[PDB]
Amino acid sequence: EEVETFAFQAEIAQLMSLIINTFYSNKEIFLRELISNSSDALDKIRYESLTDPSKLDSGKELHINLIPNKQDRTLTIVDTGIGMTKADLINNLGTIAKSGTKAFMEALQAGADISMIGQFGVGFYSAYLVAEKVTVITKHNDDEQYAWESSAGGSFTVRTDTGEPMGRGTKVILHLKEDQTEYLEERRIKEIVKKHSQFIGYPITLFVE
Ligand SMILES: COc1ccc(-c2c(C#N)c(N)nc3sc(C(N)=O)c(N)c23)cc1OCCCC(=O)O
Repeated sequence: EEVETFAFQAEIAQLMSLIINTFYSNKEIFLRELISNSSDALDKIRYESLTDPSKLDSGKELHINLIPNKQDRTLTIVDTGIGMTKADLINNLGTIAKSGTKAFMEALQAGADISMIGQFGVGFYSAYLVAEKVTVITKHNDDEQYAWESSAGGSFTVRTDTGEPMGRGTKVILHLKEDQTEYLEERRIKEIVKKHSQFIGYPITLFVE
């Protein structure tokens, strides 16, 4: 406390189980999905900045940072996008995930594979292909800083983040599974970004250790 615990809607909990328990070797797709979500959040603040330029008072730079940390076994994806309010964070992290899960779970029977997850607007959950726990720190102009967290298992927590303020944006912290540490390696991250994120309209900085 003051930590609020919530149950995932039944379909999202099932989707997370499917992602965690399905044998699927092409795990690298998680990075493309998170970067594309960060790209969308950055387009949103850019669209709002055209009408109201004071939306950029919380930070003018529009970028994506990829931060690996071998000591903590984390891969962090930071964007200075629109960010999420507490309600956005609680409402399936600002999506229609309940309907998207239906169409995706249906498509997986119709011949589709896990790599097509983003076409159903639930690409965020592919983080669970590599992460045993996901922490999302977010700051929206119209709200305070919040930390969302889940190790799956049907629940998630939400608390006010009293940590390092970030002005505006979202930080997706992937606490990697013990067998997924290749995603902490520079050449591996660089290869994935080059393969799946070559035409992202924002600078992508890969931090070094
Ligand atoms: C479970 O799905 C998502 C879960 C989280 C996000 C997210 C991420 C990520 N990762 C991010 N870095 N920043 C933001 S700002 C924001 C908002 N204001 O709402 C988001 N929702 C959002 C997007 C998600 O689906 C988007 C595709 C689908 C679509 O087009 O809505």
